Amino acid sequence: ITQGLPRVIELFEARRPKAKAVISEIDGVVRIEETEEKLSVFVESEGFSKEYKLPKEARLLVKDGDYVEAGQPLTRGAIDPHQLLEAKGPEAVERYLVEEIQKV
Amino acid sequence: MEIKRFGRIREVIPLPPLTEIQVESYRRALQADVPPEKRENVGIQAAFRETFPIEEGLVLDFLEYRLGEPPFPQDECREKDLTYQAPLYARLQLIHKDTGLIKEDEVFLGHIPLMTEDGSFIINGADRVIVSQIHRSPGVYFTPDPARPGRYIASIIPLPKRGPWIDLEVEPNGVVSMKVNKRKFPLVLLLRVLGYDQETLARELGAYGELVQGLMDESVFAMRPEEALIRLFTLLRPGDPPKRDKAVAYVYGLIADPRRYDLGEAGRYKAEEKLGIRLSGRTLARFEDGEFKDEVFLPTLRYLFALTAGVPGHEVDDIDHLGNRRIRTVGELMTDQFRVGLARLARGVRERMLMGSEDSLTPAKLVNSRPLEAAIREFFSRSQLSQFKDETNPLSSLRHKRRISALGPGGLTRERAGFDVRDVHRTHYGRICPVETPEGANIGLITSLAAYARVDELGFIRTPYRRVVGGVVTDEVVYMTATEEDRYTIAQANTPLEGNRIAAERVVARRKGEPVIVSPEEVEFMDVSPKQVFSVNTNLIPFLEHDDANRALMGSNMQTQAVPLIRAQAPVVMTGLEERVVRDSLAALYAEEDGEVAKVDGNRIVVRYEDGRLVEYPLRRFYRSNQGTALDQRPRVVVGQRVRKGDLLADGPASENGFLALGQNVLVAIMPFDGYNFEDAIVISEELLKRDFYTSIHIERYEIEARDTKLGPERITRDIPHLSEAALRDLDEEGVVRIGAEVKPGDILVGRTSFKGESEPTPEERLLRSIFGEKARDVKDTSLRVPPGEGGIVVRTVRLRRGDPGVELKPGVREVVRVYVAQKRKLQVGDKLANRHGNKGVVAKILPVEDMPHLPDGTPVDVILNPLGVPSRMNLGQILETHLGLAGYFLGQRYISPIFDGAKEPEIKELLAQAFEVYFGKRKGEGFGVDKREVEVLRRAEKLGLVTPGKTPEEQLKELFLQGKVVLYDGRTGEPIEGPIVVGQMFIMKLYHMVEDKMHARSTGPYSLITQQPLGGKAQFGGQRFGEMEVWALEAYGAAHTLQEMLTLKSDDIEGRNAAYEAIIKGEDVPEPSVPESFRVLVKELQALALDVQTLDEKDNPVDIFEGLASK
Amino acid sequence: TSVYIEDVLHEFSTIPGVKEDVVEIILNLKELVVRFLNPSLQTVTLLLKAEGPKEVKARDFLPVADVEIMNPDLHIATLEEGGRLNMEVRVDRGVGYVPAEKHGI
Amino acid sequence: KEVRKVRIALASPEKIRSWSYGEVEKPETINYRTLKPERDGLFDERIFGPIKDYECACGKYKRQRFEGKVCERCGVEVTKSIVRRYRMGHIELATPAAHIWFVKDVPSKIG
Amino acid sequence: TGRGLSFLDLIQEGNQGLIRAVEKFEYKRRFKFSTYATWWIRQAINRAIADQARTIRIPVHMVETINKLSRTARQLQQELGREPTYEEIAEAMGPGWDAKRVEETLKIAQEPVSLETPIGDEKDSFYGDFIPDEHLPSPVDAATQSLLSEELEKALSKLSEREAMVLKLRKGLIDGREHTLEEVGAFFGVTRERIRQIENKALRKLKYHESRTRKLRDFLD
Amino acid sequence: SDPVRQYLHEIGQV
Amino acid sequence: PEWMILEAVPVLPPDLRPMVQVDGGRFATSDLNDLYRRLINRNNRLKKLLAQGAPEIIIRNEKRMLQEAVDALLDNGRRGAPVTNPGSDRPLRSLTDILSGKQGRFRQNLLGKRVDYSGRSVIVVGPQLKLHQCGLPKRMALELFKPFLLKKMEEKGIAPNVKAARRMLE
DNA sequence: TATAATGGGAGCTGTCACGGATGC
DNA sequence: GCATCCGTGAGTCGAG
Ligand SMILES: [Mg+2]
Ligand SMILES: [Zn+2]
Repeated sequence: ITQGLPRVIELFEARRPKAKAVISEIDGVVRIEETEEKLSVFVESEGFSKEYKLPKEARLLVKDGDYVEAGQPLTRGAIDPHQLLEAKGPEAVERYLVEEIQKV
Repeated sequence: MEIKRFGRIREVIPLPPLTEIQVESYRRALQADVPPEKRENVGIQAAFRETFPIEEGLVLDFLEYRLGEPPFPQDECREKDLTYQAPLYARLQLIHKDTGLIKEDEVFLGHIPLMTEDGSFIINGADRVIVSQIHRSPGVYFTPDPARPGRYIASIIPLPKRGPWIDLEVEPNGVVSMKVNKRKFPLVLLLRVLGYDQETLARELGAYGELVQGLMDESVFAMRPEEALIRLFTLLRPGDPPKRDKAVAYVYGLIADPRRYDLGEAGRYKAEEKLGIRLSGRTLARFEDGEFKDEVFLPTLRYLFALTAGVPGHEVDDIDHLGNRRIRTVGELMTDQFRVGLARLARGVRERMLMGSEDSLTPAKLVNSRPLEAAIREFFSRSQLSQFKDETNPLSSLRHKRRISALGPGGLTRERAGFDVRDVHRTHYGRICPVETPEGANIGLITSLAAYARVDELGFIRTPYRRVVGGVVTDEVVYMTATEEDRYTIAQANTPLEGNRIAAERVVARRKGEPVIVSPEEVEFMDVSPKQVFSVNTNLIPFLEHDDANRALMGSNMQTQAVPLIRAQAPVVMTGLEERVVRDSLAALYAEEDGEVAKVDGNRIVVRYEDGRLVEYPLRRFYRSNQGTALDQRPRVVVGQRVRKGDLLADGPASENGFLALGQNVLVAIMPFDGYNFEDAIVISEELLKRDFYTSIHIERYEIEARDTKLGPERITRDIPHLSEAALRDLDEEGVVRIGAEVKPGDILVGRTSFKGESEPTPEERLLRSIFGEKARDVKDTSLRVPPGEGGIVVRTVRLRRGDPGVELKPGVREVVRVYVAQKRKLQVGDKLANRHGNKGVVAKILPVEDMPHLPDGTPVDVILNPLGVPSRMNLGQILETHLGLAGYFLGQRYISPIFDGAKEPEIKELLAQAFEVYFGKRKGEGFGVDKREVEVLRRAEKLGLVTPGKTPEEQLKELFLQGKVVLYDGRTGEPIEGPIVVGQMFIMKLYHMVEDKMHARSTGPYSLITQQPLGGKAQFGGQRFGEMEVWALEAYGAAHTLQEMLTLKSDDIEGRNAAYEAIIKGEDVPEPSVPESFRVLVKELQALALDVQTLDEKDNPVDIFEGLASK
Repeated sequence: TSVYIEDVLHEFSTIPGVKEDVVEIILNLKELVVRFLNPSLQTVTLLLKAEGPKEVKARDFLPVADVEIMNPDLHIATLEEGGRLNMEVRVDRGVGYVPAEKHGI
Repeated sequence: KEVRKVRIALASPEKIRSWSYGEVEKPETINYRTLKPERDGLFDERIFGPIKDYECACGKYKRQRFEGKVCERCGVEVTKSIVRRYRMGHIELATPAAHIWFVKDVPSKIG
Repeated sequence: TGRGLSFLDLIQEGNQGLIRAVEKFEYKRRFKFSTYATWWIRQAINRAIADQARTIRIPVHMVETINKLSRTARQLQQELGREPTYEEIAEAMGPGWDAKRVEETLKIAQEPVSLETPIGDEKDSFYGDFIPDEHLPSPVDAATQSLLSEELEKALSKLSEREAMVLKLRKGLIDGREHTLEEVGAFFGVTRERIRQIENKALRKLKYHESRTRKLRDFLD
Repeated sequence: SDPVRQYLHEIGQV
Repeated sequence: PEWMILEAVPVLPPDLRPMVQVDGGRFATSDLNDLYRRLINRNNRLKKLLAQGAPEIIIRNEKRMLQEAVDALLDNGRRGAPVTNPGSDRPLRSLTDILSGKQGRFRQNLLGKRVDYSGRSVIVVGPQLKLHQCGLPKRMALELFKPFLLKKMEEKGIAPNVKAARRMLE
């Protein structure tokens, strides 16, 4: 049960995946806010706060109250390489692309 | 020999006529035997009735048509490069409305090609087959909207090129939109034009919760049908003046015109059954008493809203269901092109009706037949579905006639087909073969008709089943479409039966294709045979249930490629279908009635029948097929023989006593052999060539034209300049090679001289002329010689000349000469062999008989197959075939093993025991004990757990023989093979891919016009293509000089290639190349785009690669 | 090693009044077994001439001194009313297997 | 000299006319009877070059001794016929016309 | 439409005809303008169809003859139930028309076909890709020409430089053209009989060298 | 979009 | 910038758009000739309609048709309907179509070519060969090395010269 | 060269997935 | 900031 050559192409073309993972734009601590209807995740810095609203059934890669890196995945899914480039920088994208192609 | 057969299934019905999909379709289309008054409104009669009458004043009407006899028989058409066709006349009458004068006449419309008895055509002297097309049946469909999960798209689809696809959608804003010719507009407007009012729509669609409210538009009901009609016309035709009669005309032609819009009779029936309504005609609305009246739109909108709400009984449609996919056979495709040609003829008719003397106009003066002739000729000559007939062997023609394509005009485009069109649907069961399909790009797009399958009058494939009442299997058989089939619980054809009663308490059946265990009380129908699931080729694979489908695919497809052998044999393990294939293909000749044979010849067979009449059958002898394989019938009866109805009189090509004979039955050992069978290569015994096994006759046609030129006539002659008697030895007086001569590469087949071009002799020519004192002759040698690597024995010469009787050639040519050269090909290293289970390989080694592994009694094997080809490919049927062939080799008999009613292992074991009796008791009676090498091999086999310890040598040899294994001695050493090897008789075919046809090489040759690069193909003595990927190879190696040499010296550097050839013949190293010509072509073609391309040096100063020849 | 038949130009022909083609006739002639009694004898040309309804076998060859046909029951042709066969077959000494394309005799 | 770079740039109407060896005035290819190139047509030897090597259309000068000589009767230069692959012609338009490459390739450069 | 010209092309040619009709109309005749305009409009449309439709241009009278031949063959086939032979067409055309003339008229009317005409189902091949280039010499031809020049110089060195030079001037090896005896004699300063005599003796020595060494025989084809 | 439609409109003005 | 508008349309050298006589004596020709002919017919008719002072609607139609002629010549099917020869749905092959695509100039004749001294045949296992070896048929190798063979035949006595050796191998 | 004649006719079909300029 | 329309692509050699 693998993604295969379509995944390889999705990577070599730097395309934004269909079922993408939401990543944090900055560092901070995670405060989960889950209504029975809607679900959101807050990444809070010592002076800043960011809010990521996502569908209710999305799987979380993060436990509440955790310190996450800028560009760290919060949801399960394939990272948008351009979001990773903006958040974490070039070396991060190079690592990600190489490892993701090699997985296939 | 004796033919022992297995299987317990009694097939209630025989296979239907295997070419009926072609013959019956064309018969239905032409109605040539139906008297004109009795003809139906279908076929080309339908085309006539749709095109006619023709109005505007003047009126031209259609009365009837008739078809004459072919001006030439099929054979004479094949020889004279003509077309087997019948003249088409149509009785017409011109009527002036005001005058009342009626002039009637029978006009000639050209010719229509006739279908031969076997189901093919003869177009320009070549046999051709019109391949049936598969497509989405017309009608009304409801599919899920992929974007909006709760909404559905309704699609009204007419026949191809018979109207626009109309889509109805529930928009996000609530209003129901209609899309036609890619124009979205609110459906309420059209509903108003149809005469509907808000009262009727409210009482019809109000039951659905607020869905009718998206249909409520007040600005629409505020206007009468005329105002809404002009509104629609303005919405559909921007800029076109919104005239009233023009709007009525356009809307009528878009929706209600039966001569422009046409669902199928299938589309009519399907829309009737789906929407639960009735249809007066094959259109969406009608024009009655000056207004429009609805037929389809309101039922479709009602069904759409009911499906959107979720009311029961309304379901989305599977567009890959074989109840929604239909087949366009020869009749339908030919009739479509006929209708198009007729429409063009009618346009010309109206054109001539506007002009000319209005009083004196016969139908002949009005009808220009040429557009219809052109449409028909274009269809039969250059259609994607009009394919060169595959007559490699009888089965080739049969399978070709049973093909089904999704490609072609009106079908799907390449790369436009996804997984869905290519998947095998659950409804393909018994209709389309699940295994016979190409590998590669066309997979799932080209398929084959199942053996028991039939195409009904509406074009859907039907399969037969047997009625089951109260657990009793009747002999009544019912043909069903997939729609009908889904209604019933249908048991498998292998359910146990005592008499006609189901014997098992639990029965395996299908409900809507899903497998289920069910009671005999629950069984409604039952399969006719396992044979009905597969194609004809697939039904020729014994032990099919033991072969993986991916390799059964290859085994099926490759029987099409079997070459007719001079000593062809039917397989020793058959499926019970090898006789019907010979019969229905019309290859072999049979007895029309009971009678006695009067005369038997190599050329004819004369029979006296019960009527006392003397019927003479000529035998086709050494005729060249489309692929060059010899089609000759050979007589199988003798003088004075009594024959009943249907008895064999002559064996067709690749036929042995009426059984399909595609190859040889050879003795095979399954073992590696010193790497000569490595990776599917095959080792064969030279003995096979000694007795001419896998030897085949092939005939090649060569052609030459002598034409008139502005420089004088070309002429065929024995007088060819500068050639000795050694060159002209086998040439006759006229200049043609003699019948029976042996021609090798370079030999002249037909001498021919041509007047030279206007010759300005270079000064060297003048000086050498003066030195040798010989006038430069006026003509030059253009004789047709033998291509490289071809040749044989001249068997025919045909010569046609202008000014001779019955002969008229294309304008300019004086004469045409054809030379038919035959060659007898033995099997050689590089030819291709295969078995019916997908084991294909190339002959890599032909050992002398003494090197061959042999049996203890000195019998050597024929071919050594490598066992490593078995496990990964999972095609075990060849193993069981080898076992049963060993048994039938020593018992001297053949077998019939129905595919899934096969011979099981225990019965094969019984036969193998009897064979071992024949194989070993003979030895024990002749006074020979067990050999020492057999003792060593028995020790080895005892270590392998193949034989039980402590049994006698004979007992253990029998134990092995029942496993299909024997002791085998290496022919080079005398020592045995350390293990016991599987030896037995296997059926192997010689395929059309022979190395003789494929080897090719070129030093230099012809180059193309614009690119100055070598031509392509063996026939043109061309060069091999060194594509982009080969360039990448050379780049990755860093072989810069080899690459540059490919790009310049060997392809299109003119100066470079000339200088290189001169250097090599002189003995010097090749010169540094220069600029290739195709880059100059690139530069000039960019200049033609108004783009200045400049080659510069490092000083940015231009460099002229044209060497001044382009600068003024 | 060689065959000539009157009014037959090549191997792919048929003879009127004969059932087998020339290809089958040569296939049957391949099975002819000829014994040379004189050891100095290298080549022999057997002659055959038959007509009318009959089944020409290897016996029908005109006998030659120091030449014995070891299989006289070998079938050769099935001649019909009016069928006529007139052959000259050349038989040689040799070793092994030499195909026609190699000796061209 | 050795080529080191390849430049590509727009061609002015003056540049196009500097390329052209003559204006193609008639939409005619070759004579229906002589099978020779028509005058002022798409294949006119007067513009693009001799069809035969070092021979003009009428045949007055047929040898290599005349190289570059332009005939008086037929007006065809005598050089290598290979030049018929290398010599541009042109068409002088009544009204200017837009090069569609610079119109329909989005975003339009002219736009 | 459908006679070889676009709708708009026909419309513009009819516009030319309409301009002619305007400049040639006489209202005094009390005829409406349409009656006179239609004549010139049809005239211009037909002239354009006759003059532009063919890639190889044909004179207008020849096109008229070709269309007459077409109509004649079509009437003959509509009465014969088959395509007519050249002889039946020559019969129906009247006097001066033999079968050879019908054949030559049909040969002259053959239109060219596209080098981009496709071959095959999937468009992998063109019709032009099978046309060999007959004009440009092959490497074998150029090599044979070079070897011929070199062998002729090898044979011309066995002569004295004057007789070799006379042969080269008289056959065209030097400047491309062949000189008269008078010009070679005015160059070497000798009588035309003497220059022709040394030409004969040079040819004779070459004949002897060639009979002896046979080096130039194979180039005679 | 269609040049003959454009021209037929321009013709319909006079 | 004004150079993006054409005054003088260039004409391709005729050999790159041939008009050649095929085997049977008939003629085959490139589509560029028909495109150029369309262009020249429309331009000449425009020059005449101008010289005769035609109305505005007529000159407008002529100029529109002239632009579309140039467009079909340079990139057919790019704007509007593609220009087809009569009696055929096949678009004509413009210059854009000659440059770009799988079959275009770059990919078909410049990044890869058909080549001389090349052959092909069916392969076969041949396990006796050393790793650095392959089995080459005699006739294939004769044709592939033909000039070398002519030279070596001239070196020996097998032929008097190159041309005699070639005629002997024919 | 003269009755008068005054706005066309075929699309046409089961595809993804980018980039990526125009409209809310 | 976000749907939508239009142009552009979609494997190689071989015989046709
Ligand atoms: Mg006459
Ligand atoms: Zn001249």
